Amino acid sequence: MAQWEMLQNLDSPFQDQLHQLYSHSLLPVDIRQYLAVWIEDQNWQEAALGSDDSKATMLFFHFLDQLNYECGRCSQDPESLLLQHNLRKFCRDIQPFSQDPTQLAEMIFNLLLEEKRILIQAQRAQLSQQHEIESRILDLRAMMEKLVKSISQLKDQQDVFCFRYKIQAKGKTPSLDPHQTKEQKILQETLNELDKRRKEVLDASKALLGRLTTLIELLLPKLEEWKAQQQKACIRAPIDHGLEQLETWFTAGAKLLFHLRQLLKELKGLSCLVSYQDDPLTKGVDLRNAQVTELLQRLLHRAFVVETQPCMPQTPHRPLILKTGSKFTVRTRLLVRLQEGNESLTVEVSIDRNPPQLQGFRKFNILTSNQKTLTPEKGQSQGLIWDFGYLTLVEQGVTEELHIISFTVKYTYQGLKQELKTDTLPVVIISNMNQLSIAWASVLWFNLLSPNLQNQQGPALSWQFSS
Amino acid sequence: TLGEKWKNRLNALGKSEFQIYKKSGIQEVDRTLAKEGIKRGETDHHAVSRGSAKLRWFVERNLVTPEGKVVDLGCGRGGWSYYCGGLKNVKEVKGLTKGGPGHEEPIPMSTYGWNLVRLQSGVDVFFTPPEKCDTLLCDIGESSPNPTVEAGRTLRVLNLVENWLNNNTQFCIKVLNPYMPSVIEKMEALQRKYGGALVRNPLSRNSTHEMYWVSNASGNIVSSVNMISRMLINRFTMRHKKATYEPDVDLGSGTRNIGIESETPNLDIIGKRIEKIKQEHETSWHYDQDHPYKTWAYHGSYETKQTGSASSMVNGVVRLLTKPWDIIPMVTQMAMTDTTPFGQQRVFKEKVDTRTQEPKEGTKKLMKITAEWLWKELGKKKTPRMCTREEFTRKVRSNAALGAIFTDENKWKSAREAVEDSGFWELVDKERNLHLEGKCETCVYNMMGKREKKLGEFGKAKGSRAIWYMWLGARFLEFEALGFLNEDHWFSRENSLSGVEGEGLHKLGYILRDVSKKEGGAMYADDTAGWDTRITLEDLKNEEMVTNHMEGEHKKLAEAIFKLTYQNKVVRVQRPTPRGTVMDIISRRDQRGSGQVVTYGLNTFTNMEAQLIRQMEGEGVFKSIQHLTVTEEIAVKNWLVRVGRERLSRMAISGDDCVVKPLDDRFASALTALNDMGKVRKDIQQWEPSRGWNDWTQVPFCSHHFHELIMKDGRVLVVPCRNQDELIGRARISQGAGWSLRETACLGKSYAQMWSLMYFHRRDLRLAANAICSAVPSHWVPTSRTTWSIHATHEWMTTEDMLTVWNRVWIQENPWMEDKTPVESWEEIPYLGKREDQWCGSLIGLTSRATWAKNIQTAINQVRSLIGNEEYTDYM
Ligand SMILES: [Zn+2]
Ligand SMILES: [Zn+2]
Repeated sequence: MAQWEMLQNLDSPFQDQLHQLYSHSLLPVDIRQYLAVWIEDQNWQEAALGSDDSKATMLFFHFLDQLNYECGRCSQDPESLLLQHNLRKFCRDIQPFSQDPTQLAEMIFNLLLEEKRILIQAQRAQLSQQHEIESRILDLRAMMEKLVKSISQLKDQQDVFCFRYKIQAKGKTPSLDPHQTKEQKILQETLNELDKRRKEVLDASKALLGRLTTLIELLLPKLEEWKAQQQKACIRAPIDHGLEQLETWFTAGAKLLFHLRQLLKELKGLSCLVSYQDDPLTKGVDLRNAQVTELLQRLLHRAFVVETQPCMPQTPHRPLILKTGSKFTVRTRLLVRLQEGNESLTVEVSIDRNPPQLQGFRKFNILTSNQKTLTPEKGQSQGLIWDFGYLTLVEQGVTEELHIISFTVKYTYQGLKQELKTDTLPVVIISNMNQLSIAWASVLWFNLLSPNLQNQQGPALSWQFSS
Repeated sequence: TLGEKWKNRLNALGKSEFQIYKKSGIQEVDRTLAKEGIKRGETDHHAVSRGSAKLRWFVERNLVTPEGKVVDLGCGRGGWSYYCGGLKNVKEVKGLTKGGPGHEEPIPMSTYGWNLVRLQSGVDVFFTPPEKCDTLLCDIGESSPNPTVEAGRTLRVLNLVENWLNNNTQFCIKVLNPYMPSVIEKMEALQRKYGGALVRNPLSRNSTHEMYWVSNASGNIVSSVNMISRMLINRFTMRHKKATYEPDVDLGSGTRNIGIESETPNLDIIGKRIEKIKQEHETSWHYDQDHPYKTWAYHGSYETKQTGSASSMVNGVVRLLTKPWDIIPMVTQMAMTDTTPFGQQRVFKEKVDTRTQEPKEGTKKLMKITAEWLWKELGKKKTPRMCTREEFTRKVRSNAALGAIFTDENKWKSAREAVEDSGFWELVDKERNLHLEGKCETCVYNMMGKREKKLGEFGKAKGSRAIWYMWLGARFLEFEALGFLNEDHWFSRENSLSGVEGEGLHKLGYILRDVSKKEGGAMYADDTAGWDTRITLEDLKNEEMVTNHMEGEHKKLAEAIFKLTYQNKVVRVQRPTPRGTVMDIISRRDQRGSGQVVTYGLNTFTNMEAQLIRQMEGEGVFKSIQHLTVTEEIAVKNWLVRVGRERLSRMAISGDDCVVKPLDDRFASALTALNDMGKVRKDIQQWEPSRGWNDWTQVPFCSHHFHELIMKDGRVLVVPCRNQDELIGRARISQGAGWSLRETACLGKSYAQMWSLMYFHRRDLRLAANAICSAVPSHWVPTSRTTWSIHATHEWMTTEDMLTVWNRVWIQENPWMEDKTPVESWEEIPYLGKREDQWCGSLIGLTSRATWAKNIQTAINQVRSLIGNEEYTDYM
C-alpha cells in the first residue's frame, strides 16, 4: 500500500542498495518520507513520457506549493532547526529544473520504479531470459524515441541557422559595424552548438548499435537450442516447440534495424546541405551504415528455418521418410514478419544440391512445382507461411547415405536484397513399404549420435516401444 | 634511421593489433571518478585534464622549478596552469589558447589558488608580441603519418619559441619528432646556447615518440634519441602487462593571497561601525590570512549561510506560446545568471577590484571652474528644501520606485509593515541625533553579484552589475537630505538644457530629430567601459559643492551625509572557504555607491561637465593640460559666459549615455582630457579617433534605434525599436516574486501590454500579445515592476481597453502632431515595412516562416485551451 517504511524494516542488504540510490540522487532522503503520501499519489509516468508541456508545468507548480506550505507549519514548532533549512535547500536546486519541467518527471518516475525492483526481489528471495529480452527491447524503444527527438531538434536548429545565413548573405553589407561583430560572434556560437548536437547524435547512434548487436548475439543461441529441441522432438517424443516468442523477437529486431538505417539516411541527406570542414559525419554516417548492413545480413542469414520437415501425411507415425510417387507436406516459416506491401515474396526449392563422390547415388527429381508465391496479405493475416502439401519425388545399400532438401529465398525490403538458403533434416527414400521396418532402425542409427546435421555419409526404450 | 624503421613498422599494422600495442608497460591514472565528479558540477578536489600528473612527474623530480611569473602557451582546458597555481613561489599565471570548433576551450574551476590564474580564448600565439616572463611552458603540436609535415611543425614551434627565452628563464617545451636530422641540427644550436637536454615522460602513451626539453639537465641528443628508439623497437616482444594505475592528484580548495596592499583606512571614522559589527557576531570572529583583496582593506570575517543559485524562474505562462523560440541560442543562453558565492567572487575579482590614476593640475582647475559655473546655472529658478516623513510614508505605501533595500527580516517582514511601528522611528531619530554631531554607527552596505553568462553579457545592456543594498533607515536619511533633486525635477529638459529626465520612451525620437536640425559635423555617441568604477575623489569633491546654496540644519545634514557615508564606505561580501561560507568586511574611499535616483542625478551632472570640457578642448580654447596659465583662465571664463547656454542645447544626456553634435569635426581628434580623467572609451584603441554617423536613424541611445513611420492618411510618427530576440528572451524571465500562478500570470499580462503600446509596429510581436492577454482570466490587475526602471512612465498599467490608451498617447498628448483626428480600429495602424522587419530579427519571409507558421492558427487556438482549468476570455 506504500513504500519507504516497508523497505526500512525489511533487511540490511536491500537497505544498502536503497542507501546507494537515494544518497547520490539529488532528491534528499528526508524530503522523500515527509511527502511520501503525496509523491506516490502523482501520475509521474504520464508527465515524463507524453505530449503536453503543460502537465509537467502543473506538477512543477504544485510541487513548489507543497514544499513552501509544509515548511511553515513545521517552522512554527522549534527544535526543528535542521529540517526547515533542508526545505529551503531543496528550493534552490529545483530552480535549474524550471528551464525544462520534464526533467523532474523523468527523475522522479525512474526513482519510483527502481525501488519496486528491490521490493519484488526481496519478497521473492524471502518466500529469466525472456524477461531480460523484454526489458532490453523496451529500453531500446525508449532510447530510440529519444534519438528521434534529438534528430528533429537538430534539423530545426540547422534550418534556422541556414535561414539566418541566407538573410545575412542577401544583406550585402561590408561595413565595420559592431552589429556585424555581434552577429558573427553569435554565428560562431550557433556553429559550436551545431557541432555539439552532431557529436551527441553520433554517440547515441553508436550506443544503439552496440546494444542491438548484444541483443542479436544473445538471441541466436535460443534459435540454436530450439533447433536442437525440434530435432529431439521430431523423433517420436512429445515436446512443445512454439515459435511465437522467437518470431516476435525477430520481428522487433528487424523493425529496429530498419528504423535505425532509415534515420541515418535522413541524417546524411540533411548534413549534405551545410557540410563544411571538420565534419566527422562524413565518415561516421558511412561506417555506421556499413555496420548496420552487416548486422542485418548476419541476422537474416540465420533467420531462415523450416518449421515442418517433409513428412508422410497418411502415416504420421514415421517422420522424415520418403516414398516414391506420393505427396508430402512441408512447412517453412520466416521468424521475421516483415515484407513490402507491394511485392510478393518468392520461394524456390531444390533436392540434393551437393551430390556425394561415391558410386552414383539415388538422385531424385521433384515432379511437382518447386515454386510457390505468397500473397502480401498472408503475412498480416497469419504470417510468412509456406506450405507444400503435394510435393512428389521421382527416381531418375538403401540406407547408407541420406538426402537433403534445400530452400532458397530472395528477401527484398526497403531496397535491400539478400540471398538466403536453408536445409532440412536428412531423409531416406524407400521404394516400398516393407523395407521401412529396418529403415526405421537405420534412421535411428544416424539420428541418435549425429554431431553434424549436414553429414550425408535401455535409453532407447523411450523410442522403440513408447507407442 | 631506426626511428624511420619504427615508424614504418607501426604504420604497417591493423587496427585490432594497434589497439593492443598502446598499453604494454605505460602508467595510467584511474579517472573512473573524476569524469562523473566533474559532470555533476563539482568544482574542487579534481583534475581537469590528464596533464597534471605529467607535469607533476617533472616537478617532483626537480627537473624544472617554476617561480615568479609563469606564462602558458596553448593551455587548452588548463591542467598545467591550474596545477602551477597552487605551488609556492608562483605569483601569476597567464594562459593563451585558440578556441573554436575542433579545439578545447578553458573551463572554470575553484581549486587552491584559483584567483592567481587568468586564461584567455580566441587568441593566436603565432602573432602575439612577447612580454616579460620568468618561466615558459609550451605543449603545442599535432601528429601526422607524414614525417616531413611533422618536422615542419616542429621547426615552426621552435622558431616561435626561440624569441621568448632569455638567459635566466626556466622552460619546458615539448618536441614531437626529434629522430630525423633537420630537427637535430636545429636543436644543436639551441642546446649550445641555452643548455638542457631531452627526457621521456613514462606516463606518455606508447603510440607517440614525443620528448620534452627541460632546463636543468645535461647530456647528448643523438645518444638519447637512439636509446629511446631502441627501447621502442624492443618493446613489442613481451607479454601484455596490466598498466600500473596511479591515483589522480587532488588540489583542495580555497584562495591564496599575493601579499601586496595599496590602501590605508581612516580608523577615526569607521571604528564605531567595525566595533559594533564585531560585537554582534563575537562567537565566530576570526582573522583570515588568505584574503584575496589587494586594493581594499581587510578587517575580519565570521560565519554565515550561503544564499543564491544558478538560473532563475522562467515564466511558465509566457512559455508554451513562444514555442518556436526554444532553438534560438540567444534566448536560452541569456535566461539567468549565477549568484552563488563563487560567481560573486569571480565578478568581484574581474571588475570591482581596479585602480585609477589622479589627473594633473590643469585638468583639476578646469573641472573646478566648470562645476562651479554649472551649479550656479542650474539653481537659477529653483531653491533647495527638506523633505518630510509624510512624503516618505506615501511613497513607500504606494509601492513607488524605491531603491534596492533589505527590510531587516529579523524584527519585521516588509517595509509597509515596518513603517507603522514606532520603534522604527525611534531608531531613525537616534541615528539622526548621532549624525548631527558628525558620527555614524549603523550605515553599512550589502553587496550582491550577478552578470555571468557567455552570450548574456552582450544582450543584457549591462554585465558586471554588483548592486549595493542598504538599510531602510539610512535610505530614509539620504532621502530627507537630498530628495529635492528628484522631487523638483532639477534635471528636466526645461531647467537644464541637456537632460531628458521625465521624458517617456516614446518621445526621445522627436528630441533626436530636433537635435539634427542644427549646423555642424556628425553625431558622436561614444561610451565608457564601467562608468561607475571610474569615479575619482575629485569628482566627489566637485559634486559636494551644492551645499553652498543651503543653510542651517539642512546644510549640516547634507554635509554629514556627503562626508561620513559617500566617501568612507563599509561593505559586506561573501566568500567560499574549505570550512563553509564566510562573510568579510572591507573598506574603500573612492568609487560610487548610493541610492539609485541620487546616483542617476550625480552621473548626469558629471557626464554634462565632462562633455563640456571635451567640447572646450576641441575648439582650441586651451592647448596644454600639464599646466594652465593666465590669459587662458580668463579665456575659459569668457567662453562659458558668451556661448555656454547654446552649447548645452546640442547634446542629450540621460544617464551615462550621451549624444553630441559638435560645431566641427575637430571634436573627434581631441582625446587628451578625456583619457586624463580616466573615462576610457570601450572597444577602441587608446589614441584611435572616434567614428561618427551622418543619419539620425542609426544613432543608438538607451539601447534603441528610432525608425520613422508613415500612416495611411499622411501623418508621420517616430517609434522606438530593438532586436526582437532580446525582447522575447527577457519576456521569459521571472524576477523571483512568484511561487504562485496569479503572480506570474499577472506579470505576463502586465508586460504583454508594453508590446501593444510601444512595439506595436512589427508583425511578430503584435500577434504574440493578443494570445497572452486572451489566455489569462482577465479581471486581474496587472501590478508588477516590468522593466525600464529609469523611464518614469509606467503608464501601460491601466485597466481599460488599449485602443483608447493608444489614441490618448499618440494623438492628443503629442505636441509634435498638428491635426487631432482620431482612429477607431486596430487596422489603420501600419507595419514596419517588409524587409526591415526581417532585418531587426523577425521570422518571416522564407523557410523560417515555413517553421513558424505552425505557431499561427494551428498552435495558438489549441494552446489557449492547453492553459487548462484556468479560465479566460477572448480578445482576438
Ligand atoms: Zn548613520
Ligand atoms: Zn529596427
